[PDB]
Amino acid sequence: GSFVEMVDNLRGKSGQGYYVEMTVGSPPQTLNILVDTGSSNFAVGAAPHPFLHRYYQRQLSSTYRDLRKGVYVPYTQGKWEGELGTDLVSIPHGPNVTVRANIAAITESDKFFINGSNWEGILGLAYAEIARPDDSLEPFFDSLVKQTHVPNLFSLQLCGQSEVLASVGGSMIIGGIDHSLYTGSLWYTPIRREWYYEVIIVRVEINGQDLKMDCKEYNYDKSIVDSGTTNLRLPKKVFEAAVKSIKAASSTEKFPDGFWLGEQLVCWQAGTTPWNIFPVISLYLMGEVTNQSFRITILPQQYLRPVEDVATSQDDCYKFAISQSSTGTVMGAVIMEGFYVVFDRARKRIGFAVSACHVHDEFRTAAVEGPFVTLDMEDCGYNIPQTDESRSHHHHH
Ligand SMILES: CC1(C)Cc2ccccc2C(N[C@@H](Cc2ccccc2)C(=O)O)=N1
Ligand SMILES: [Zn+2]
Ligand SMILES: [Zn+2]
Ligand SMILES: [Zn+2]
Repeated sequence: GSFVEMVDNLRGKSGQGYYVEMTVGSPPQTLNILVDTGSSNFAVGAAPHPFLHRYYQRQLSSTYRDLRKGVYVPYTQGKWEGELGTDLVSIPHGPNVTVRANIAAITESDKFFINGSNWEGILGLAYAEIARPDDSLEPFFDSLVKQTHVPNLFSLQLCGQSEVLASVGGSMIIGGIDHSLYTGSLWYTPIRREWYYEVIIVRVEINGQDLKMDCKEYNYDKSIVDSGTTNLRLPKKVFEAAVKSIKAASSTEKFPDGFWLGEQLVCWQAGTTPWNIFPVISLYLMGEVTNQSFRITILPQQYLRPVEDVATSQDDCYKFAISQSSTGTVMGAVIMEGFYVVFDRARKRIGFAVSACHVHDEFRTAAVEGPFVTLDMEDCGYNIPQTDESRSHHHHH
């Protein structure tokens, strides 16, 4: 598993994430596993489901050990639940190691496995703090690093039919950075706290124009990098200011309200989409150096996502892939697809460079540029109100 063996090891469907092959058990059971930087459990379908045709069969694994502990994970509209255990785990197209990891065998779920996704489980790559049922279930990547010599880093290159969804590809390089996957400078922003991959946005511009908000609004109540989310999601106030600005720029076109809520497509005749009327968006991330930031600039082709339907086929049609949040900013596939993203856990930082699989615009380029210096930079981080539950739990580690 040299970095050439890991290049191109991701597949997916537009809008249903990216997955990597993993094996579980002995003899090895091969499954397609969602790459999820927004969660911290390794959980696999482990019983029949109408939208799965394989699943982890614990009883066929001579190396499985039951942990005799359930786990139940609610989502906004779905859930998964299941039984904890440990087993041997390998990534066939990753580092040439086998590790004993925790595995949540999903016994029941609701609105979790979707018709046609092709993944059978999820690999939560974020930190122990957000693992369920608690921060004592070691996440996979922590086990990998503790048990082998793989460096404490991984990087993701997420690269951007008349009925069915577009096929996508990408690379997850485990333990390193492959310089063939990016061009230009690699810029790093600090990991603020090690729970989500949390970062701090200091400034936001839409077509070069500053939104002029209190910068804490940008990170209210956090900002995170999440391969498990499709859209760029923005806190309410920031989302309203952004929509106002993109509307202004594109006001040659009056779209319905449902378009701006992502609930309706807008279409132009084939090949005619006026890309020039939709503005670029720049997020400026706090730099490694005090008073410095750098920006990542996304093109309209990243945040307006094509969708082919049956009646709409003389036409190119698009969904607005920026949406309102009440749980802070989420830099999802919409942001990550422009970029090679380095999750440098050893150095508590995340790097961005322009990806080699570039998203194309006629006259503009998605970009990563810096530094930009601020006289008296000042703190853009939000401090989430400390609940009595968080406050009482003891962490004897
Ligand atoms: C799967 C995951 C990580 C967690 C989840 C759980 C339940 C419903 C939707 C989602 C969800 N929604 C994503 C969309 C998506 C991404 C990757 C695969 C499938 C859908 C989102 O809400 O942006 N993401
Ligand atoms: Zn394979
Ligand atoms: Zn105690
Ligand atoms: Zn703890």
